[PDB]
Amino acid sequence: GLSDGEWQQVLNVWGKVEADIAGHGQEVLIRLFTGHPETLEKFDKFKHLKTEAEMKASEDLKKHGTVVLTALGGILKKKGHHEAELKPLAQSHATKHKIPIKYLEFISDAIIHVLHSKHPGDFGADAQGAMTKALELFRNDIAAKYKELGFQG
Ligand code: HEM
Repeated sequence: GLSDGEWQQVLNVWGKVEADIAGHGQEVLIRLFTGHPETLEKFDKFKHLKTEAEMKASEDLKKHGTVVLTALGGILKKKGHHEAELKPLAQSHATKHKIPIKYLEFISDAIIHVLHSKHPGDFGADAQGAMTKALELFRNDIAAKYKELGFQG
């Protein structure tokens, strides 16, 4: 669905995320977890964390922050030819972590909140359009693999 024009857009904005990955990673997860509290319970690793504060204090959260965004960057760099790297993830997210497609919706809303918050004024209408689009693409493909595996429908 995306044009090069757009992918350029997508990879420029990713350059902001890369300057401080554990930084963007931490806030993504915190925003996910606070706005959507039910999501925290899918992690036996973070479930203990009631407060936000307590969350921001967590190096383990930060370290996950970095894994999550290191994996997406990888997909994103691939400009849609990502069957190779998304196959593994759709699998583990479906059958083992048992993460509903709607929680991937949420973190996608989260990546966008976080970029405005942290980049107030240099993440324009075009880049937001492009960022939205590659995150939907990521999502539509997991969705295809969830259907297959017959997980939630
Ligand atoms: C932006 C999309 C996401 C990416 C790229 C991603 C990436 C990853 C990676 C690479 C791992 C470890 C490798 C594996 O176990 O497959 C993982 C583990 C996990 N994911 Fe995700 N994730 C994403 C979204 C989510 C969401 C939205 C949830 C649920 C609310 C979730 C739940 C989990 C859990 C519970 C683990 C296991 C961590 C542990 O126990 O060490 N993931 N994630």
